[PDB]
Amino acid sequence: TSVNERIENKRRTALLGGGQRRIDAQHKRGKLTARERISLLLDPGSFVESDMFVEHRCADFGMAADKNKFPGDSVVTGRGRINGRLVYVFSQDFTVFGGSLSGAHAQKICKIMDQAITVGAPVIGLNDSGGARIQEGVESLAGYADIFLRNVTASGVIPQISLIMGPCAGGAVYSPALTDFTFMVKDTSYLFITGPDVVKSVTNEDVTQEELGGAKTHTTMSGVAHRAFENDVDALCNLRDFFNYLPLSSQDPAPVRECHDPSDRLVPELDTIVPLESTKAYNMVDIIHSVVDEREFFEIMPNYAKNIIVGFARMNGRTVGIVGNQPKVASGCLDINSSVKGARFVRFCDAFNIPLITFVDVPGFLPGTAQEYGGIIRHGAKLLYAFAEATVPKVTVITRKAYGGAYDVMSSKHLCGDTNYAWPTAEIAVMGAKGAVEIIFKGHENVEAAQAEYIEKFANPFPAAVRGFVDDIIQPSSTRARICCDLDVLASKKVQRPWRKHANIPL
Amino acid sequence: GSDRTEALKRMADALDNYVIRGVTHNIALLREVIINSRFVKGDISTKFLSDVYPDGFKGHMLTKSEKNQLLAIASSLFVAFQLRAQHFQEN
Ligand SMILES: O=CCCCC[C@@H]1SC[C@@H]2NC(=O)N[C@@H]21
Repeated sequence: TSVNERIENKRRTALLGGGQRRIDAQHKRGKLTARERISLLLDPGSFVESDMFVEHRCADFGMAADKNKFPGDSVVTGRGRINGRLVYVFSQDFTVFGGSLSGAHAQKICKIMDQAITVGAPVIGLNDSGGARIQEGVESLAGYADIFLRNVTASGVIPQISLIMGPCAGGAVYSPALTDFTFMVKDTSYLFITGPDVVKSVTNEDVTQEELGGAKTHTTMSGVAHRAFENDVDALCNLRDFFNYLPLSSQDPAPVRECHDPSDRLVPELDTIVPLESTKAYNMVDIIHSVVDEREFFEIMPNYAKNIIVGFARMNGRTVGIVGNQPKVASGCLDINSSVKGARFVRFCDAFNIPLITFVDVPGFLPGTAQEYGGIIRHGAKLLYAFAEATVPKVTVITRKAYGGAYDVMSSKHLCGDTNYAWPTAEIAVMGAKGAVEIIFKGHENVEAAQAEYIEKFANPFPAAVRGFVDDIIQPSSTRARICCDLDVLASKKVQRPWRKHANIPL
Repeated sequence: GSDRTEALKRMADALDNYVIRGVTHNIALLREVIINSRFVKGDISTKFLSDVYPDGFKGHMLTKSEKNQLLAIASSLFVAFQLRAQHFQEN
């Protein structure tokens, strides 16, 4: 046959991956093939593939036989466009050697990552792989490291997104951990370093793959995944939606798109949302929905550490990050998991020039020996450092309580915040009124009159307002308008810091 | 209205223009009663709701043309959202 005909033969073979029977087996599991996933994710007719004909070079254990040669070698890589914006994508092909990672696999992934870093565009990885290709021995390990390094080199330069759509075990799990966001598909994807068999053999524990590393486990217990989706199709649609928010690189400002919601729209429904009695809770998500454009909010880790809320939204068409206390869960007290969840989100938002909006209602930190033995001190320091380090515009609104060091942590103006607002129900104090009266006036019998005077003078936002700790006390209904105005003024904020290789954040 | 028809038409229009969010509400039933051919003819009694909806209220029932109009509106809205998704500012 001529060279051309062999070219068509190779193209056709590559387009089928591991064979039609393998594709059918993949489909009966309820999973799409890599190329189908790429087709769903990218704009139609925009996918440009790279390295179609690359094949593995292993020569051991009969790996050099023609039946062991697959063009592409279990990964499809290239570039495309989402809503017209450039992106680089790789998708792992489970039908070729179970999607195991080989030298060529890592080489292709590294090529696309280098291209993306060179031009400054995000990287999306659809992960479905058993693990390292044992037949290539140490070679596979090297490839993994080659990926890891690039991830670390790309951190804070271009956004990186991982979507776990199948089995993922061993060292391969670490690359998604190094990316900015990880999404999981329910019932068909899992993450764990060691499989259930080794767990049973070593620790005598009985567990299934779903229990060990299922999407629910990593979205509700381990705090490893950020979102879980029902299907591949649903996951890909939501992935496009989410990608619409991010900037292409750290050299670009926060994306601003066409907006129809007026920036001065009033929100009268917030004037009575906060109950007067501090013993009743409300839903901060309602406030967030009311304030943001079109009531649209993309929440991150919605089912993990629910006492805090983090997500993406738009104000006047500009992407913003939302962080808020949730009084509806555990009184809105901070703790370990919530601290970590807020801290990493804040750091990501700051790294890519996304302004931050914070809603503060926090009585303090969760007490108990479990929190202390778990290292609550360093975990809370994580969030405090995250707010203190950020140089993007920061807008804070206090709805109800802000007590003790929790007030400092939640982007207090003393952390070089930009604008801080207090609703009429705000309470900035060192601690509760009863405890403060107990400490201050203890040893005096006329406790009642002193306590009444103390509550009249201090159980309100006046102590902070008179000192300038809050820029103003605003009617809740105007909240949105105020915020929008500020975000227009602060778009050109620039801050000078001392030079350093990097900081040393608590871990 | 100046006559019964004008009053019933302005009502139907008013019920379609009424925004209520955060609770469920009876506007769908009210709107269906007002346009019902018995109600419009004045063929009504204290049993009207039980006679007109014996099985229960299932909401409006679309005629082929109404279904096509609804589908077209939904498709246009979907396409409009998709199109607005592509309108970034200059980079
Ligand atoms: O039983 C109630 C008396 C003590 C409650 C103090 C609460 S627990 C949540 C918050 N964090 C603190 O450190 N104190 C308050």
